[PDB]
Amino acid sequence: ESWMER
Amino acid sequence: MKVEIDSFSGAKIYPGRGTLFVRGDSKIFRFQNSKSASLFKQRKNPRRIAWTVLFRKHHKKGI
Amino acid sequence: SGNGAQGTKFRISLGLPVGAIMNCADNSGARNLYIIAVKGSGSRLNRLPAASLGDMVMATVKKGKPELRKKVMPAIVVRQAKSWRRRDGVFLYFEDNAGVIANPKGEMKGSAITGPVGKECADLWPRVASNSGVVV
Amino acid sequence: SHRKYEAPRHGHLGFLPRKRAASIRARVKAFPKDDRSKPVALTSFLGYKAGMTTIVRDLDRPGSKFHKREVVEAVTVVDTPPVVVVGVVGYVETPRGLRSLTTVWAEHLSDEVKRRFYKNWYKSKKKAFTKYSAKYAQDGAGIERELARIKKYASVVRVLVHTQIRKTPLAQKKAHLAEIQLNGGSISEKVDWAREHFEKTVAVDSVFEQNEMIDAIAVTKGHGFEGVTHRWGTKKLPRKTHRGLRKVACIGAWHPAHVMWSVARAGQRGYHSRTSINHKIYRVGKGDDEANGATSFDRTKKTITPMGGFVHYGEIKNDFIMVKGCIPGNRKRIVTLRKSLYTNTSRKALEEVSLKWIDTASKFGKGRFQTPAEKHAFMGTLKKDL
RNA sequence: UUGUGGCAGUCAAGCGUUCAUAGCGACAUUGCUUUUUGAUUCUUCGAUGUCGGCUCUUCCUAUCAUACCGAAGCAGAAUUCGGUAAGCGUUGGAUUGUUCACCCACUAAUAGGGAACGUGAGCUGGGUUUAGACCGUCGUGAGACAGGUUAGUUUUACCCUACUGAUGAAUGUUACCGCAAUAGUAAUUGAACUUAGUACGAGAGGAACAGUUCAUUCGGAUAAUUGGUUUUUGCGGCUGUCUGAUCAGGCAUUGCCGCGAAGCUACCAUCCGCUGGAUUAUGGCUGAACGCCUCUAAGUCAGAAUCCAUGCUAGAACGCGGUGAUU
RNA sequence: UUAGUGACGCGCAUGAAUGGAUUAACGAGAUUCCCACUGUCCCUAUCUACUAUCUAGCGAAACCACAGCCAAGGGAACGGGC
RNA sequence: UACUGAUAACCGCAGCAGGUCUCCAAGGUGAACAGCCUCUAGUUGAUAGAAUAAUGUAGAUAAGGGAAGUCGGCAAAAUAG
Ligand SMILES: [Mg+2]
Ligand SMILES: [Mg+2]
Ligand SMILES: [Mg+2]
Ligand SMILES: [Mg+2]
Ligand SMILES: [Mg+2]
Ligand SMILES: [Mg+2]
Ligand SMILES: [Mg+2]
Ligand SMILES: [Mg+2]
Ligand SMILES: [Mg+2]
Ligand SMILES: [Mg+2]
Ligand SMILES: [Mg+2]
Ligand SMILES: [Mg+2]
Ligand SMILES: [Mg+2]
Ligand SMILES: [Mg+2]
Ligand SMILES: [Mg+2]
Ligand SMILES: [Mg+2]
Ligand SMILES: [Mg+2]
Ligand SMILES: [Mg+2]
Ligand SMILES: [Mg+2]
Ligand SMILES: [Mg+2]
Ligand SMILES: [Mg+2]
Ligand SMILES: [Mg+2]
Ligand SMILES: [Mg+2]
Ligand SMILES: [Mg+2]
Ligand SMILES: [Mg+2]
Ligand SMILES: [Mg+2]
Ligand SMILES: [Mg+2]
Ligand SMILES: [Mg+2]
Ligand SMILES: [Mg+2]
Ligand SMILES: [Mg+2]
Ligand SMILES: [Mg+2]
Ligand SMILES: [Mg+2]
Ligand SMILES: [Mg+2]
Ligand SMILES: [Mg+2]
Ligand SMILES: [Mg+2]
Ligand SMILES: [Mg+2]
Ligand SMILES: [Mg+2]
Repeated sequence: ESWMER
Repeated sequence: MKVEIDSFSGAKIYPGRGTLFVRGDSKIFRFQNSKSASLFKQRKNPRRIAWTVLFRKHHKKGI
Repeated sequence: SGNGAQGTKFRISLGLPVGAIMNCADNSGARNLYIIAVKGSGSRLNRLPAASLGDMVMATVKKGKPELRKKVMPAIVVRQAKSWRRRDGVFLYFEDNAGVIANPKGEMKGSAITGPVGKECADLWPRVASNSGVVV
Repeated sequence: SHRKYEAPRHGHLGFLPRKRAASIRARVKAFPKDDRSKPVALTSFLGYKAGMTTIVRDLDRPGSKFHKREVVEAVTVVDTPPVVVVGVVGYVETPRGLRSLTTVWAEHLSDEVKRRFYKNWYKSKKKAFTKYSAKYAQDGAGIERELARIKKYASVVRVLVHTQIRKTPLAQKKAHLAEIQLNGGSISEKVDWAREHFEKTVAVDSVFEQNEMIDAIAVTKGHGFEGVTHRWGTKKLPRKTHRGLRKVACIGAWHPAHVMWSVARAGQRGYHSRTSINHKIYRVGKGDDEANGATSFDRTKKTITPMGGFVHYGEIKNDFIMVKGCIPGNRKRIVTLRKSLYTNTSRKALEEVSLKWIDTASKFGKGRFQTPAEKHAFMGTLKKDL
């Protein structure tokens, strides 16, 4: 679960 | 061509064979093999190594 | 080599990449020389320029006189400590890396050289050859 | 986007595909251009690589710092027993290439060469050329008209030769057979030379001479499946690389949506056929001769063979070619020596080479001695001796 | 799409001692490009893994260098402008997460760019951009801040294709020697000596062709030598323990140390890296058009790191040949 | 040397129990430099064991419209199909 | 009131390298229930065989240089009683 596309 | 002599063992050195070490005091030591070079660097004395010409001379073996 | 290099030099194995500190063999008042470049060196990705016996390098002085420190100057390598092959077939090496300070055309800043020098460098720099006692 | 820093392609693209050679004997893909004036001679020869050794010689290169000074150089030795001529075949030109029309053979083929036509010789009636040999014994009928056909046609002529493998220390027993072009003149004279030399032997002294430049054509040492690093010389990825560092990191861009042929990939290393050119001959030595390893300056009767023999090969009881440097192939491999294709003057191919000394010390270790007599003199009597 | 950015043209008031165009070029104007940034919102929100760097390949040319040339306010040397040309190369570092930038130094040169702003089941994760925490400012407060700071899990290929290598049925069988369509292709650059303190130049300064010796980068092999590697657990030595001692050995996840053949291997070692034709630019021949002149219109000479061959690497597994034996 | 340290200060927007300025000792805290050390790197090579590999036995899963060679074109403006 | 008390008797969907309270405790080396070897006692269980390609995991060694690597000396080495 990557919190990167933000 | 000249055939040189190992500074540690007394063995004959033919061309292209062995190494040469120039020390800070400008002295030249010729080695026929990494064996004698490594014993030199380990600071061993040839008169106590049983296969060296100097040992055999100092101990009267084949004289 | 280059400007004051009278003659050519057969290849001999490189031992001194940039970053190497080698002792100073002459009486200019410097103790060591930190190599930052090599004259005549090629360009390859990630390859460090490296110097051999006889090469003219760019060097700084890390330990020595203040009037020599904190500045870049030319130097010449006179002892390698890595084995190299002569066309005689013999591999030979010194015990230490050693250079002398010079100008871009090869004139030594000092007057003497402590210890031996390589014949390859003596044949390539005559001012080195004059101020060198033992040449091997 | 553009590569941050420039660097060259890792590897040579004209040496692809880096695949195994179709045979162990590399084939000559080009022979020297023919002058139809000179006598009839072979353009190539067959030998077996024995090993490498060390040479001393006085250099003659005016302008160098080592002029008239002794240098040490590496040479490779090729055991060249005399080849045996069994057959010729004529090639005629067509708009689709050179095409063979006939192959004439000798009457008597030896066992070592008719073993080349069998995969299981121990169980066979051996039944080879047993009707072609009866094609003789009526004076020349089925043979002389084939030779006349080759004369009437066949702009190019090639002789079939085989090796005398039984004269080598190899345990193979099966002779290598090869086509070698003739580069004399008068195709009639070419084929008459062949007919006269049928069943007969040709030595390397009649083909090669000293200080001559030659090409070595051989299949090179095999190393099996190898990774991109040693196969192509690519950069090792750094230490903290997940899933391997001994790799190529990017094998292509998104578009073209394919792996390109020019990208370094793992695979076979070695056992490629290679042609290495401009290797000077430093000695052509005979086997009906002791002191093969002697010179004008040494003058101690010693063969070319080291003490203990050439490692993994044996002795050089036959003739040999000492050729400068390093040639493709490993010991015991069949090598094809070929005359040069162009005239190289070069001020280095014309240097007359006079050897001073040959290393005959053991290659199975750090050899101290060149001859057992030298060993005995240096060491003295031992407990084995009396 | 191209305002903005970048690049290139036309014109020629003037600059350039004189002289518009050697080199520049205002006032104006015609365009190209899409490596800038914007404009837009067509596709994607039941997810196309965003910065940068590392790694690797290819491509473009708007050519930095190298080859060949033309022009100059080109005497020489150095430099500038331009052309054919992308064949070959275009680095090592300090600081910054950086792209970018700036300095040091070498260099023939340190040219610009594209490939889903190439490339995360290729890496990394320094930065951005979850959750913890600190500061400053704002806010009554909870809290906010392209403001700063520190800490913060990077998953799966065994599938298809592609790529690299490796087998293989069927062309009467089997074996040997070959051809060569097609595809690929590679070598590169510099210094020193000499030419010569010569040409040139008042002098200061100061070349070039040929030739020789070496080197740079690249590539293909090789292991005679040097070096490295060591389960040759080959020889010796050392510790602790066990086999009563001795000899000889076991265990210490290869116990440690020195030497160490063989093999593998290193610009850390050595060898090698071909010569012919057709051309570009450009310079010329004859020679009209245009009774002259004109390299050009017909025709033609020489000519580049260019192209095609020579050569080098595979060998079509549905391309071919010759030969041997054929129960 | 966009780093670090020491100084300067009209400080976008420092500041006093929102604690201010110091601070020996301590810190798996953040940072810069130096010595030593090193395969981090120049620049890679080699060895060992377990894997992968081949065999006997055993034997899943993810995923799956149909499937699987490319260039250009157009097209939901980047096709395996047209 | 038997028995296990755990790399198979408990809990983790299971005969799971995890977790789960405690008693007794030989000789040597050595400061030492450290590490290494051994006696008593207990195991000899874990799918095997054949080879030794690439890439890996774990362990290591490397001439000369010596942080030039990298965001960063991460990792490893060096030191060690
Ligand atoms: Mg780098
Ligand atoms: Mg570029
Ligand atoms: Mg890129
Ligand atoms: Mg290699
Ligand atoms: Mg990782
Ligand atoms: Mg040997
Ligand atoms: Mg525009
Ligand atoms: Mg514009
Ligand atoms: Mg949009
Ligand atoms: Mg979306
Ligand atoms: Mg979807
Ligand atoms: Mg994707
Ligand atoms: Mg152009
Ligand atoms: Mg774009
Ligand atoms: Mg990807
Ligand atoms: Mg946070
Ligand atoms: Mg407030
Ligand atoms: Mg924000
Ligand atoms: Mg060795
Ligand atoms: Mg070895
Ligand atoms: Mg004329
Ligand atoms: Mg406050
Ligand atoms: Mg397509
Ligand atoms: Mg699709
Ligand atoms: Mg249709
Ligand atoms: Mg009971
Ligand atoms: Mg009980
Ligand atoms: Mg019980
Ligand atoms: Mg218990
Ligand atoms: Mg118990
Ligand atoms: Mg249970
Ligand atoms: Mg339960
Ligand atoms: Mg005690
Ligand atoms: Mg206790
Ligand atoms: Mg204990
Ligand atoms: Mg198991
Ligand atoms: Mg860097």
